[PDB]
Amino acid sequence: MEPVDPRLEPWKHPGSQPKTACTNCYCKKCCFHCQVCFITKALGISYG
Amino acid sequence: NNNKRWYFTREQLENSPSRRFGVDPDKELSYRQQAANLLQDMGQRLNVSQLTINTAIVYMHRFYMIQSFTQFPGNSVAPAALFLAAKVEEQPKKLEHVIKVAHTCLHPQESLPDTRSEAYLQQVQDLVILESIILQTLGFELTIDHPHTHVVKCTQLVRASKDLAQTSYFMATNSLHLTTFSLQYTPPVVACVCIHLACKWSNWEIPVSTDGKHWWEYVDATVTLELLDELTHEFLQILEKTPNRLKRIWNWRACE
Amino acid sequence: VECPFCDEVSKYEKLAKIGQGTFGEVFKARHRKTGQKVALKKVLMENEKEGFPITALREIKILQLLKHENVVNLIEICRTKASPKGSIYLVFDFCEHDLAGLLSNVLVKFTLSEIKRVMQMLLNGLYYIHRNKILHRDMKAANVLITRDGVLKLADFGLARAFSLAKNSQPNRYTNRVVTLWYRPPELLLGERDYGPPIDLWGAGCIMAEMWTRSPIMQGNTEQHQLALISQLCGSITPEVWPNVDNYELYEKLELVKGQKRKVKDRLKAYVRDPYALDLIDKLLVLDPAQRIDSDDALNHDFFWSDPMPSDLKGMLSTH
Amino acid sequence: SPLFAEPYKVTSKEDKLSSRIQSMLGNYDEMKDFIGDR
Ligand SMILES: [Y+3]
Ligand SMILES: [Y+3]
Ligand SMILES: [Y+3]
Ligand SMILES: [Y+3]
Ligand SMILES: [Y+3]
Ligand SMILES: [Y+3]
Ligand SMILES: [Y+3]
Ligand SMILES: [Y+3]
Ligand SMILES: [Zn+2]
Ligand SMILES: [Zn+2]
Repeated sequence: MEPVDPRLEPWKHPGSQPKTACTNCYCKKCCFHCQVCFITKALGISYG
Repeated sequence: NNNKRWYFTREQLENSPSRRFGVDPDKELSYRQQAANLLQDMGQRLNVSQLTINTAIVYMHRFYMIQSFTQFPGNSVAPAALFLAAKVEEQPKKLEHVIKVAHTCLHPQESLPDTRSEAYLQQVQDLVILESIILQTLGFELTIDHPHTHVVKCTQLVRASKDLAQTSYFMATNSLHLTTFSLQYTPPVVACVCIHLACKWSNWEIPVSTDGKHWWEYVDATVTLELLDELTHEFLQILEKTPNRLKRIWNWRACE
Repeated sequence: VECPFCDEVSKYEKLAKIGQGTFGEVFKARHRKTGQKVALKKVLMENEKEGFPITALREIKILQLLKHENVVNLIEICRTKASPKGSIYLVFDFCEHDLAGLLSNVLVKFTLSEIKRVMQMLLNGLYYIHRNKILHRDMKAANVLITRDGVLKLADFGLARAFSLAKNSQPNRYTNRVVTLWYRPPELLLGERDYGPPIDLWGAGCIMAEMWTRSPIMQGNTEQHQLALISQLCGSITPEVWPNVDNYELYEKLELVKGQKRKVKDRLKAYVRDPYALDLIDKLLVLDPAQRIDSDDALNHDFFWSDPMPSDLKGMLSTH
Repeated sequence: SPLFAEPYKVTSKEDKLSSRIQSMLGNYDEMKDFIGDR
């Protein structure tokens, strides 16, 4: 969801943890919060 | 075939190990998506690179080409795969920390068994083991190439907008989650499909090159338009099969 | 449990044990069907802690990437059916000798021309591995292989890793304790954690001098001992020759080793003889890694363009 | 001169592929800014 410079060596990569906690809201906005939110909230897929 | 080892046609996928033990084609697709889901979730919690996640997602997709979902549950393999991917992508997390994060995601209410309990020390073993099994099943082929790489590179070469380039990378990640493209097409091609897809959502048209070649001809040689529309179609088919929620909360409100 | 891509080691017949390591460490073998001689290295797992040693995963990941003439070649990775434990084996193309043994044997002889090729092959291997952003980190005679046909190979990437071409941003924090004591560069002995290619090149120099001395030129017993020897040979480590070397937390520990004059060429004079040879060993054994010559420029040093030019290694390998 | 002109909006359409991807995720210009941190 957040592009990264391919040129960057692996260990130089940035964490995948979004910058803001994930809410309990299910709106257009929160549905695109991060990958996890998009997958679970927008599409409705879950591992539990 | 060593370069073709982990690539399968539609028919070949038509028959997987899982299928062998009576698992419906769709049933398997979900186990896959779900595994991606848990992998991404555990990944963000351990805060590893999205590179690590992508890698584990593939280790997982290839893994279930040999082993069955029946004998190895996604919720068991996922934590092992990620734990491995983390070492491969040079952002290693301690075994404990992964175990904890997994427990948290799979057992929200319960509490982390004492780091001395047999219940705990047991899974430390199970994980280490599933690890070596994962290694042996992938035939130690650890280096993975993802579409993301080619997506970024291309969006830059076509002066793609900021968010268009972002949407593009966003699809590349969805292709690893929602589809099996990583078992059917090479990254470069996937990347083209991801971009083609975004431009379709954003009405962005990439003009032909000042040398006459189409944009994708700068990503991979084998790609054609026909291919793009066909694969974009399948990706939509997959998207339309998820119990897609948005369609209902799609407009009403925002928040704070 | 299918394992279509991890053949069982059985396919190989253990012909003998290579060197005196552990019970089932390194083994010479023959493919029961092609008779192919291969070297079997077991992934030792006493580091039974965090699962499959990351350090191993690296070796393998790296070995499968580096495909160059002067780099040992990894054939496949075999296993041994497990039960109460499981083991993993790396199958390498078997290599006849190691530079350590050849130089050990008071019998083997090298012509300046022959040394020149050993060296040119070593540096060519390094240049390749380094151009693929890979640090060997375990340079030493014992890991420099030579085939029956006289081809050099860099071996044991068990301590190897990737490195970043980051002239750009943030400094890198790589593992400090690496490289056997006797072949360890000063930068590391001072605690450096932002090193790069130059560490392998310092080994390349310790090795090159060995071709003439027939034994490790600096054999410390402790890290401080090592530093002392290095000082006695390359000269005292001071900010004069090493811009900003003061900042090393560990430097403030060299206080008593401060008067040595660079005796490099002098101490190796009696052994090397050839001028250009004394020169490249001098440029490789440079204290400040930033001033230390690299693989590329070493490959263009006069020592590689002056009579006697490089000749194969048949002579040295003279039937045995 | 650059190798590629800049991407241009082609919103005059009868494109099933686009309609489809739209009905799934919503209008791009609306959602677009929520995607990700930046
Ligand atoms: Y279809
Ligand atoms: Y070693
Ligand atoms: Y002082
Ligand atoms: Y140079
Ligand atoms: Y513009
Ligand atoms: Y925007
Ligand atoms: Y944005
Ligand atoms: Y924005
Ligand atoms: Zn909301
Ligand atoms: Zn979220």
